[PDB]
Amino acid sequence: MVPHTLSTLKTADNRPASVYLKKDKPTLIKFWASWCPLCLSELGQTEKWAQDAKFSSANLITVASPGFLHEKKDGDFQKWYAGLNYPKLPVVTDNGGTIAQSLNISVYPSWALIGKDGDVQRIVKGSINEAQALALIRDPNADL
Amino acid sequence: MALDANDLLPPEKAFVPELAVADDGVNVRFRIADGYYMYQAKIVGKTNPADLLGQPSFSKGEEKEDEFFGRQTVYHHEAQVAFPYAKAVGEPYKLVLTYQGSAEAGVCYPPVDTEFDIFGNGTYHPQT
Repeated sequence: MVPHTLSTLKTADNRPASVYLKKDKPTLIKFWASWCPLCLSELGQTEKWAQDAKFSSANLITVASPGFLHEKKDGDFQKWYAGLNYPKLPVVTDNGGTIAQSLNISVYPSWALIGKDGDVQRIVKGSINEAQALALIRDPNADL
Repeated sequence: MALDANDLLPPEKAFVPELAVADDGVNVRFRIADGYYMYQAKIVGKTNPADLLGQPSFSKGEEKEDEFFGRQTVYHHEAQVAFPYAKAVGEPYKLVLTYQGSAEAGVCYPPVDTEFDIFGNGTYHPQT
């Protein structure tokens, strides 16, 4: 696998993704677009949901690939967030799309569920919901 | 083929890019699935050897109200953009296309950009 590479993923804060990739806890990688109307509104929701006591059971993070999918190139994306709101958004910078390409991310949002062992257990293209989240807590095979 | 509508199908197959190369210019007609919509203000399309293109001639669709963009022209199924050359030379040209839009189901896909090399073939499709 690529554990070393996954640990090289630096956030827009310049901090390693290790801050949310330890303690043998499941990780939830959510991809988003910078200049998108739907993603803009969802940004506030991401923080609100990430602060939920129930959602605090998984490491929910927001990853974007600078320069990938015609998004903001490296050096511009991190600068964009620097002028944005919410000083508590776990935005990770995936240079080149090391994660996006490996999961064939062609549409946002993308919900990548990483197991407690540091492996991709589930991958959903689209939007999730509370009922679906509860289903995932019951059975990780309950896709869609 | 059996649907091509709603959010049940991923963007990779929800778009049918029909490339029509003519003698006057290049006309790109990508069929959008019934449920997805692209922003004409974010659609990137240009083809030329050394930047010898006049301007991207869009067909113009309908105006869509928005909360952030206010209101812009969008394509929900109809999409045709003609690229007229400003120089009449039999030289090879590159085609830069970028598909940016969203789905009525609340899905926001990134601007998947695909560059094609026009060497002479008539029809062209992305090698994904």
